[PDB]
Amino acid sequence: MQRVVVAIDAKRVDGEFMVFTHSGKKNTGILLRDWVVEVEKRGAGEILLTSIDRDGTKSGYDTEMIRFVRPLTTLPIIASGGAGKMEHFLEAFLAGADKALAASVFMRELKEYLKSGQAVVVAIDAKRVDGEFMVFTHSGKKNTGILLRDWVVEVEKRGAGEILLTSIDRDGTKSGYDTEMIRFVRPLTTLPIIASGGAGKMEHFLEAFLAGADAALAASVFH
Repeated sequence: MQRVVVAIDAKRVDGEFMVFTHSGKKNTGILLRDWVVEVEKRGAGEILLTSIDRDGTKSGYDTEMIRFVRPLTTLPIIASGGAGKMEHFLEAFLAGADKALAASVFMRELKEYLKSGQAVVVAIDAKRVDGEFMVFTHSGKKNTGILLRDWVVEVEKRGAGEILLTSIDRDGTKSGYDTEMIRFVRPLTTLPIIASGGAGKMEHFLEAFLAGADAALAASVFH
């Protein structure tokens, strides 16, 4: 509820966990240790902690990084990058992550087992295509031909605990969240929705919550 989520991407550099920007390409020179605190103090309510070392590998989550960060923050940590098997969610949860972000999918048992507070987050990226909301994969480059409407429903049916809903249309713009898309999606799913793509002012978060978002992601207005 009104959760502000901050995306932190990190990677090992000379045996240190360094924070990266620009899709994990730019070494900011800031230590993961320092940023995680600064972010909490700055007022984040959740951390999406992406391991650039694991991101798309199937080898499992970066449990080392997760354990590294756990002592440093009180915030819920969503682990990201590396998932390939259901146990990995257990593996990440054991390491201290409060949630895990499922790998790019192009779950009903774990959902039942979690009894609460811990969830699997599923990323859905969508875009306007001929006035239709379509799911895209591949950083918004590939249309899947599946309607957002249908996929949100499917995802929930298949036992996801939460949806990370990225608007390819707003992502990178700093012009505000895709409130239209948020509103389209909201009645379709009972899952918490983390809105993503578009933040540019503190006022933009308010708009997303109003549009029906439970949490709002920003990778921009911090890093």
